Amino acid sequence: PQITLWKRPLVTIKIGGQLKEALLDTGADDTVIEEMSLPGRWKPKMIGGIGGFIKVRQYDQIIIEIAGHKAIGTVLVGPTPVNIIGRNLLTQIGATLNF
Amino acid sequence: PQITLWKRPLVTIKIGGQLKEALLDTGADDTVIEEMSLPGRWKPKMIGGIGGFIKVRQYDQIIIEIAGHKAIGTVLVGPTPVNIIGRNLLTQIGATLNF
Ligand SMILES: COC(=O)N[C@@H]1CO[C@@H]2C[C@H](OC(=O)N[C@@H](Cc3ccccc3)[C@H](O)CN(CC(C)C)S(=O)(=O)c3ccc(OC)cc3)C[C@H]12
Ligand SMILES: [Cl-]
Ligand SMILES: [Cl-]
Ligand SMILES: [Cl-]
Ligand SMILES: [Cl-]
Ligand code: NA
Ligand code: NA
Repeated sequence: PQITLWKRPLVTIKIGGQLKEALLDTGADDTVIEEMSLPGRWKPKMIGGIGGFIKVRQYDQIIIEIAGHKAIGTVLVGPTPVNIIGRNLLTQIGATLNF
Repeated sequence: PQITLWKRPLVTIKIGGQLKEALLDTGADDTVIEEMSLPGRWKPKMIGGIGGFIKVRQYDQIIIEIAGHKAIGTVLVGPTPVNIIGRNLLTQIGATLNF
């Protein structure tokens, strides 16, 4: 698809058997999802942005479906205000910025 | 151009005659720049990012060039960790997300 940016670029994702709404975020290096459980091992990480840092759990090799397109990669889980699909997964679905 | 997302989508901007680096950020509603002086009056605004909310200075109708494209619109000034071009100016330069 071609998504214009008059409004927030929200899409439906499937992660851990759950449907969620998430923001396609070119300014995010990583993918950060609100608290949920995911299977497998994880390790703690700190990520920072406007407002400062939050502690998250880093899960590797997690499959997501993003607007119908499957990807795999690292997902960070923690107290993010918004679910964010960052570049680590946007690349996998072939997303580009065009102007 | 067509910008892929394997690296951060950093571009050169020009504001107040000065070149700066900024991130093209589809997850940002608003454009937020590090401390600098801009002309005119400002208005207060709070913005909420991943670590919580910060105070910024809102300057309206600021001339800004983004990757060679001319925009005139609102710029927020405050303690952001990187200069971010948000949707208010991405729309002015004609940017879309495509996959
Ligand atoms: C509901 O809250 C809002 O809608 N806030 C507003 C949305 O737009 C206004 C400007 C600010 O936007 C953001 O902070 N946007 C966030 C992504 C974002 C968006 C929204 C909330 C938190 C984080 C960014 O797109 C991604 N961020 C990085 C940039 C600040 C460099 S981030 O979320 O902090 C971030 C940081 C690290 C990371 O992986 C390492 C992944 C993401 C905040 C306000
Ligand atoms: Cl919106
Ligand atoms: Cl990854
Ligand atoms: Cl590619
Ligand atoms: Cl504007
Ligand atoms: Na894993
Ligand atoms: Na002004």
